[PDB]
Amino acid sequence: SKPSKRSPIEDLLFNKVTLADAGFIKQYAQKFNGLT
Amino acid sequence: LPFQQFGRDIVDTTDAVRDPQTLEILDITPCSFGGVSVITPGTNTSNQVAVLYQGVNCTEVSVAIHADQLTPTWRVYSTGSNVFQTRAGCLIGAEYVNNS
Ligand SMILES: *[C@@H]1O[C@H](CO)[C@@H](O[C@@H]2O[C@H](CO)[C@@H](O)[C@H](O)[C@H]2NC(C)=O)[C@H](O)[C@H]1NC(C)=O
Ligand SMILES: *[C@@H]1O[C@H](CO)[C@@H](O)[C@H](O)[C@H]1NC(C)=O
Repeated sequence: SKPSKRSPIEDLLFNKVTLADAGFIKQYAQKFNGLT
Repeated sequence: LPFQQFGRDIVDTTDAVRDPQTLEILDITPCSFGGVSVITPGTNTSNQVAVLYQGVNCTEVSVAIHADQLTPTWRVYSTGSNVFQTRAGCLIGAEYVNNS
């Protein structure tokens, strides 16, 4: 019933880990200065 | 504030300026860039290749192509079906199919 078909524990594990690159959210600053 | 003239990120890169005459605050977005990768079946089979423009939208690539802004001087012919948007980047020169 949940999009991505993760288990409750997998959903927990993904929600606990936080990604916070000092970039910009694109669909594809995130590219920095020649760094992709 | 009336005193600040431009701004910087947490990594001390510039991301905004104040226009010196209108005092409007403008954001500076880097111009699109990325790597280019070439998919080749091998020259002992075919000379057809596909080009992946990594990290960019196919719309941005098509606009840069039309405006003669894209840095490489070669062009890959677009058939409409040859242009497919992936998460990795824009893949030009390969027909996407549903069959896995
Ligand atoms: C000097 O700077 C001032 C503002 O810092 C300019 O004044 C504005 O100019 C725009 C031009 O489109 C007008 O629409 C605004 O109404 C002006 N502001 C005011 C308060 O009148 C001024 O034009 C600049 N000098 C020159 C020669 O351009
Ligand atoms: C590319 O940009 C268009 C709007 O210009 C947007 O609708 C589209 O979703 C973007 N690409 C991706 C992969 O999101």
